[PDB]
Amino acid sequence: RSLIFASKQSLSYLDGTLPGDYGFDPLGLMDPEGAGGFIDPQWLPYAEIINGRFAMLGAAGAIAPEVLGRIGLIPQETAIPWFQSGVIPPVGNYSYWADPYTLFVLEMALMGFAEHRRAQDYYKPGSMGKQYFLGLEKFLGGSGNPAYPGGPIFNFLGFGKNEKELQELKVKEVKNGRLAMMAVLGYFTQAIFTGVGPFQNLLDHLADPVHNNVLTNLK
Amino acid sequence: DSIWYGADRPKYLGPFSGETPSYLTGEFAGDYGWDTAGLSSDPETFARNRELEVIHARWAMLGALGCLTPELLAKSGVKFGEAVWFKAGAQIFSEGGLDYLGNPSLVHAQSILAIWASQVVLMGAVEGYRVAGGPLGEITDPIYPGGSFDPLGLADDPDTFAELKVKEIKNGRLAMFSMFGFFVQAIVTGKGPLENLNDHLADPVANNAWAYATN
Amino acid sequence: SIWYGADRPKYLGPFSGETPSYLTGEFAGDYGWDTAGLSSDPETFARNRELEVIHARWAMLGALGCLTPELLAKSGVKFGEAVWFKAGAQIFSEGGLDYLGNPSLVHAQSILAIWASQVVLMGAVEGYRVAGGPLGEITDPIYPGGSFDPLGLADDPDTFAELKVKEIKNGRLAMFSMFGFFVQAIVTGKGPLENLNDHLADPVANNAWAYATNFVPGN
Ligand SMILES: CC1=C[C@H](O)CC(C)(C)[C@H]1/C=C/C(C)=C/C=C/C(C)=C/C=C/C=C(C)/C=C/C=C(C)/C=C/C1=C(C)C[C@H](O)CC1(C)C
Ligand SMILES: CC1=C[C@H](O)CC(C)(C)[C@H]1/C=C/C(C)=C/C=C/C(C)=C/C=C/C=C(C)/C=C/C=C(C)/C=C/C1=C(C)C[C@H](O)CC1(C)C
Repeated sequence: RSLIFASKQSLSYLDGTLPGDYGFDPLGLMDPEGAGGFIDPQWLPYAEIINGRFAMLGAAGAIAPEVLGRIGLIPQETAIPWFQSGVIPPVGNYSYWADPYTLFVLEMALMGFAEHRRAQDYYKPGSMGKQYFLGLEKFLGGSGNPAYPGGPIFNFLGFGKNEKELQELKVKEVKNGRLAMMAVLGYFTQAIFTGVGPFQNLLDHLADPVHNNVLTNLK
Repeated sequence: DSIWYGADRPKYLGPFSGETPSYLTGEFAGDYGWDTAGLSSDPETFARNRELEVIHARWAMLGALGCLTPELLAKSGVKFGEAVWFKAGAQIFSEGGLDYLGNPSLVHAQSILAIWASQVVLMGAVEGYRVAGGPLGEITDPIYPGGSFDPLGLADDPDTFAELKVKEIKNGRLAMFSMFGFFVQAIVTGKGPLENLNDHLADPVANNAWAYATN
Repeated sequence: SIWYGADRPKYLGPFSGETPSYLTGEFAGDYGWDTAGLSSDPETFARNRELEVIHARWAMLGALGCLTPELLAKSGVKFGEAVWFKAGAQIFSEGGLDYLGNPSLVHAQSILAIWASQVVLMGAVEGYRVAGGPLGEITDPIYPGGSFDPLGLADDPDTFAELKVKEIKNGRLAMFSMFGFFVQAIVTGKGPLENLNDHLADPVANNAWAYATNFVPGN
């Protein structure tokens, strides 16, 4: 029943049936036929979860090295801001276990084994519970929901007995990822208009709030 | 009946009145038969010109009051750093920034982008509400919303309502003429309106406009 | 269609309530924007439409031709003055007008000959537009067709009307952009794409507000 700023149509296609449903579509890209019927109606919610899911990792990963090096659990040599970590060589490149072009290949290989399987569960549900893959294919069958597979591996700790628990935990996770997406976008843009890492920006803001806000920075 | 309406109303040329446009029947406020260019002959264009005039008049009244009050206060003693009305947008670019009433504990704005964006958003919203509906009532008249914007009920009695319409258009046309004078004086003289008035009062014979006619 | 009819997108979007009666939606680019009442009469409205379309087409040509020399100069093509608002003074140079820095090309020197040729040819074509000429007779003052529709894109009414709307929209955009060209040339004193580069370099510092304090009437 809870709603947010919604356009005229909004409610026509959006309704309180999926987790995190609030009706906010200024531009209405989720129109069933409308303009945006080319994308499958199940694609947008699925992509929204995943980009948010990675945002949780990104927003909790871009700031851990700096804080953990400030309070102190890590040598300051490797305690560097995320944009000095090799993603942007010309702004910074720190040598690692291997050169970054080999790390990329190891990334793409491992991600591919973990991403192609995810792809064809969405396209063909339960298609990964058929072929032998080291014996761990019975777990990786899915519950029929592309976004929420479920299983002794991907749900090993097993929270949520009945549908009441899940229907709100999903709302929590989509919303905790809601902030994570904005948080990473903050990381990105707050880094481009500055030259130094996110954590100290918070510390500068906490030091001189009337001297290090967005308005004071640049213009 | 109101003496400001009808066919017996005073004319813009007074006793020298000649031909009066037919469509100007005096049924609207501030009608003096002044249309020599035929720019409001059609009823629809006449109405559009009426709304344009009323909006321009109200904005000019606000502008004249806001051009006089700050520099009058500066004369009183409230320093601003840049008090003259046309020397008032550069206060932001200064190191101190734009400080209301010359005090740091006021708004204390320093970034023109923020002011521009906030004003754009707010003015767009309010201007849309002006023609369409909005929180402060719906659209009843394009330029006289009604009791929603008349909390003191000055329009309750129709005769006083028409008289107030005439007075509003009068004061507003005066304000518009004064605003044109402000613009021309700033372009030509380059000085503030109050300082121009003081110079005129000092030696009006010589410190008049004819002095600056030398180009 | 969507654009033609009572229910058409208006210039104020959801905030449009006072739609002029004479603006019903039977002409291209009818957003219901007439607050000065300058097109109330049908004949005056037709004349205004003709003026709008001719101005739109000329503005399209001007916008394309003001920046084409800029792009060619950025690539490396040599000109006399790439900038549009000094592109006309090179006729007075000793080398004449080279037209892409090629002496073998037009290579004009006398502005008087250019003026006379332009007067004659433009008078001829303008008169043909008003009264008809070699390229067909005059039926629609602004949509002649025939010799000016060689590709025959305006064959069925629907595509012809949609193309009307698209033409008028690109033309209004071009007119706005050319007013921008003129004002920016007046104030900044630099070419359009050079202003674009300055804005991209330091958007916060290199912008229009930087020139706000240049026309201060000190006297
Ligand atoms: C009637 C008739 C008839 C026939 O038919 C024809 C003819 C003759 C043509 C006609 C006439 C007309 C006329 C005369 C007109 C006029 C107008 C005006 C004056 C306006 C103003 C108008 C005016 C106006 C708007 C005003 C406005 C103002 C403003 C905005 C302000 C602002 C500001 C200020 C405060 C100051 C500060 O520091 C800043 C700023 C921000 C800058
Ligand atoms: C609608 C409405 C409504 C209501 O009723 C009222 C109002 C509001 C008033 C209205 C509005 C209006 C408007 C806005 C208008 C605008 C216009 C424009 C912009 C134009 C342009 C326009 C534009 C145009 C023509 C353009 C043109 C161009 C050209 C020629 C060019 C030329 C050239 C070039 C190439 C460059 C080279 O080197 C040289 C030259 C030779 C220089």
